Amino acid sequence: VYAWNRKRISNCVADYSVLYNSASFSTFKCYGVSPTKLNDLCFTNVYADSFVIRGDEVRQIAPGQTGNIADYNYKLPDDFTGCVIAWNSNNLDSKVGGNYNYLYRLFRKSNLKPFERDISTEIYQAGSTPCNGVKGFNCYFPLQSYGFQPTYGVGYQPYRVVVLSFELLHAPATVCGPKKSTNLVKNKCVNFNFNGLTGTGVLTESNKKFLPFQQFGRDIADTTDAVRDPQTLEILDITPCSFGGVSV
Amino acid sequence: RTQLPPAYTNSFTRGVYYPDKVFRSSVLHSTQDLFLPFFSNVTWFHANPVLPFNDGVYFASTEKSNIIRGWIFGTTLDSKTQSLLIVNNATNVVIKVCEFQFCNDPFLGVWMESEFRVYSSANNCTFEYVSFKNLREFVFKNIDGYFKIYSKHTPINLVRGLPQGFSALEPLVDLPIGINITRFQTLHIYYVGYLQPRTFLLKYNENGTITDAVDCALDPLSETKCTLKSFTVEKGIYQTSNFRVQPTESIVRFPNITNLCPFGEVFNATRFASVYAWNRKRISNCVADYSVLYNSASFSTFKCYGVSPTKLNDLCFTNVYADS
Amino acid sequence: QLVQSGAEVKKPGSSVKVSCKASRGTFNTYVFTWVRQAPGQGLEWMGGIIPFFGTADYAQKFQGRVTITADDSTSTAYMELSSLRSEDTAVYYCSRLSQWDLLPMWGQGTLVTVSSASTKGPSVFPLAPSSGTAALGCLVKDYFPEPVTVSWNSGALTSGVHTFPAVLQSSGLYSLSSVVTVPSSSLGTQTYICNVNHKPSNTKVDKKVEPK
Amino acid sequence: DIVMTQSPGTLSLSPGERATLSCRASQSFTSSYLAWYQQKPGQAPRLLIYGASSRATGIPDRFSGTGSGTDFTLTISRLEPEDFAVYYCQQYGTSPRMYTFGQGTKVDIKRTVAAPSVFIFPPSDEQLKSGTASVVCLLNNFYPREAKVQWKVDNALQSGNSQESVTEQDSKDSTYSLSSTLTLSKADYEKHKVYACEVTHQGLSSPVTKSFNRGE
Ligand SMILES: *[C@@H]1O[C@H](CO[C@@H]2O[C@@H](C)[C@@H](O)[C@@H](O)[C@@H]2O)[C@@H](O[C@@H]2O[C@H](CO)[C@@H](O[C@@H]3O[C@H](CO)[C@@H](O)[C@H](O)[C@@H]3O)[C@H](O)[C@H]2NC(C)=O)[C@H](O)[C@H]1NC(C)=O
Ligand SMILES: *[C@@H]1O[C@H](CO)[C@@H](O)[C@H](O)[C@H]1NC(C)=O
Ligand SMILES: *[C@@H]1O[C@H](CO)[C@@H](O)[C@H](O)[C@H]1NC(C)=O
Ligand SMILES: *[C@@H]1O[C@H](CO)[C@@H](O)[C@H](O)[C@H]1NC(C)=O
Repeated sequence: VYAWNRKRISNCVADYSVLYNSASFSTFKCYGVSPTKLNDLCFTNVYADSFVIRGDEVRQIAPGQTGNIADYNYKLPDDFTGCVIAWNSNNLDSKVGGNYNYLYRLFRKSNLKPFERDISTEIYQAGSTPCNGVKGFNCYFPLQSYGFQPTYGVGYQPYRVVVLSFELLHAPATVCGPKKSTNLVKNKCVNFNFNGLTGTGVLTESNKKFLPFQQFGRDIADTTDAVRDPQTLEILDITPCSFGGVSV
Repeated sequence: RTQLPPAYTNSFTRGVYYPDKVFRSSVLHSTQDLFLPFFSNVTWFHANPVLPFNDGVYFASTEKSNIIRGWIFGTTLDSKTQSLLIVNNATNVVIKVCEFQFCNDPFLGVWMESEFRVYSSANNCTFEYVSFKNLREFVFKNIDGYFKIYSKHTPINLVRGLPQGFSALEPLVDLPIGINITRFQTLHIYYVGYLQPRTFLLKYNENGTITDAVDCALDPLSETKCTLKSFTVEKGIYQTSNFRVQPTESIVRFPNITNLCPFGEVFNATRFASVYAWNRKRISNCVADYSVLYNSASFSTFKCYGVSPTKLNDLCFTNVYADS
Repeated sequence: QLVQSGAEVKKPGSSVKVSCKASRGTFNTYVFTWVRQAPGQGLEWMGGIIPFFGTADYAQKFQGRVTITADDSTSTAYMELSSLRSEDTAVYYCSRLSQWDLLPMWGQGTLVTVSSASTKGPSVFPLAPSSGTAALGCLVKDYFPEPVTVSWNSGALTSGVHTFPAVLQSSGLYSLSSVVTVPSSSLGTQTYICNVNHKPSNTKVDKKVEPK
Repeated sequence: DIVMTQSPGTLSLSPGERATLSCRASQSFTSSYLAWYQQKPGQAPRLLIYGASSRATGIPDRFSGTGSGTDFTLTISRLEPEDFAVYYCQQYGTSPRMYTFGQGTKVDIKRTVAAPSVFIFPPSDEQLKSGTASVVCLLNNFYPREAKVQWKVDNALQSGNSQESVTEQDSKDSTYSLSSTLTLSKADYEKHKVYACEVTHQGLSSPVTKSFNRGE
């Protein structure tokens, strides 16, 4: 857990109905997004963080939470936009003699910042005496070993926990859902959808001068007025179709 | 090994970069971010110590043949921690992130380059990427474990100091290195400023390029410009902000309390009374910690209503009733 | 689980400062007490302090000579006793009582000695039997420091052997007696040799007891 | 203050029996608590009952404690060979001034009253060459441990010039041994001829005096 593995995913199509449909996941909780709408969406990158913790520690994995694991091992930002999945690993990560492979940090000079990983093995100094790399009283090893035996209760049974964090910056989308790209239509009131940015407008070829790193042209009212077609890098405006009063 | 003493210079108007990758035209947007303060005291060097990184650094260098070829970032610049090395050689911008035991005198020789002696070790690599006359300016910052690098190259004819002009700084790179960077150093074959959390009023021209900006916290005129969302201020009197004297210090005053609350007799007691006869104890005239109880996980349930345990240690009460 | 200072040996009239180190920030909220016990004597409470308040209470006997302080930076409570005397040679303990449990912990103990210190070999004196069963022994006198191992006939004779615990002299050295009762007929028909070994002085004395 | 009295001073019960100790306080514990501790010779004190009614970790269930007000009772349902040691009752609480102890109670194997075997050893000639004379008085295999030894030199009582060492209860006969050493200068030893020690013990109907003459 203190060495939670991190994987970066981009430039690939990913479904998300497959995971949700399967019931093998004990915990499947999304924040800032819902699994039902997750299929038809795009993101700039996906970061998957994988680790193992006991069931009682599962509550520590959530935005704005506190705890030993939360404070010293794996911290989530308050603005987390992603899904936490977790399932029981007692069937595999439990030894009759005690599974000591997995270790959790127990002491740190401060609470871990979100998405900050440390694997320091220096002996923690709990007192004024400088612990010169020698274990002893008030000189505690930073990590501690889980028991993780089959005989233990569910609250201590090991669990595999994955945290998928989708980051959607103002950059071209590289992880999209299992949705095909239709054919573009211009100069007509249509229900467009660019990288999951829905809306209704009349897509028209524009004379705006986008920069290479720009994707959305915002408006005074924070309404996406100009967009960059991902398949063909041209800039298209978005004008509301038409409206007005109907006097009689 | 000899190093030139550092000088100082005026920052003028440099340090204006697109805070976002969103196109805006002819709108006076307002932003709050880590900017280079206008008219700041920028350190000046000549061709290299270990400069602290703090919270984002603006780098500038006047070059004509790419004399400065890269930068190094890191906390201790040793094998104990991770570090980042960037080298812009010819047409390749090689960026790497590993644990390097950097050489005390990094050297790059040349025209054909064949000498590259910067680090003595490289272990546990995590990322790699490959891409006077010219003033090259860069902005490096680390926010939420993300390293952002903005750049801008301009044609100049001067060596005295930072030119008295205005220009934008386009982004180049954003990476998830997630490194606690507190120190950095350039690489020889310049000027350095430190960012601060300011508020700017950027002006986007017709083609979405910044042309002028106003540092709202600089001086009253700039603050009035920001309040009015304009650059031209007509004769008059405008209310800009509010002025409040900040507290000088902190005062904590509690009574002449001397004892410790006997909470042992209601928690560690050998036996507990029946629920219909719930035992009650009044606690008064004593001092009791509360982080100690919540630090111990032996409690199956610990739910506070109307108060939070963290804010419970620093608080006073008339009497505390413990019902067991 | 407290950690105290190591065993100390001091001259008479000096002062000894015994520490008691506490783990983590569990220092101020608890109550520390210093209690001493002389060898072969009962438990004698000395004092008690609360680091959060800093006021230390002392037993009426120990008023003046002893003083109890506490430092939060090192999370250690110290008790310093001045004008040390031989009567102060005792085992001291620090007991910490918590706010939420009536379970007073104890330190491992610290031995404090106040007397003349030297590395001297024991003097073995054969206490001859008085002229059915008679007793004969050996006096191990004037040795320092502890311990000494006394056997009879190099350990062959064990029946009836009583090796009394050493008693400290007013001179700072130890006196011990190791006796054995044997039938009066065996006094002259069996040679008894008491072997006394002193590892700190590395002295081995084999003294033969002869009836008078 | 608060005064703690333990009764009996020394409890002599055989293993397998039921042991009872009483701790009486001069004043009730309005905001304090009591604890029972066990200590063995050459070993640090061990806490047995905390809060006066709760057994510490690892304590056998045979130990229990009750009481209130100014009187408390420690009970052992079954007595074991490992259970024969010294016992103390300590009153303690949050306030540091509430920290006092009892004088202590000793638990020993009950045994028939054994009359001490009294022996007297004159100082060895080798010790006399050193300028000091040590007269030794041995009480071998006596029970109970309580005994009184008085040194008499020429029918003069000696006080403050003798040291006594007492062994623990024997593991075979459940008896005790005592050794009293009377130390004198060589000149003083030569100033007197008759040296004796009188032992008063429960196993002796009358005190037994063992005497010797300097030179014989
Ligand atoms: C009175 O209190 C003591 C100790 O008090 C302890 O510390 C306080 C600050 C609070 O947090 C208390 O909740 C806490 O108990 C109790 O002794 C304790 O007993 C428990 C029994 O479950 C012991 O737990 C054990 O822990 C080990 C791992 O160290 C496990 O392997 C065991 O299976 C078991 O769970 C605990 O170690 C022990 N603590 C001490 C210091 O001895 C005592 O039970 C309590 N009595 C009453 C009547 O409340
Ligand atoms: C995307 O693929 C199509 C067909 O493979 C191709 O015509 C189009 O040019 C591609 N897009 C870009 C930006 O190259
Ligand atoms: C910069 O700082 C130096 C001393 O650190 C000072 O002498 C100089 O006047 C400063 N320059 C400006 C423009 O404030
Ligand atoms: C914007 O682009 C047009 C296109 O030629 C150019 O004529 C004009 O000068 C540009 N203006 C600015 C402010 O960049």
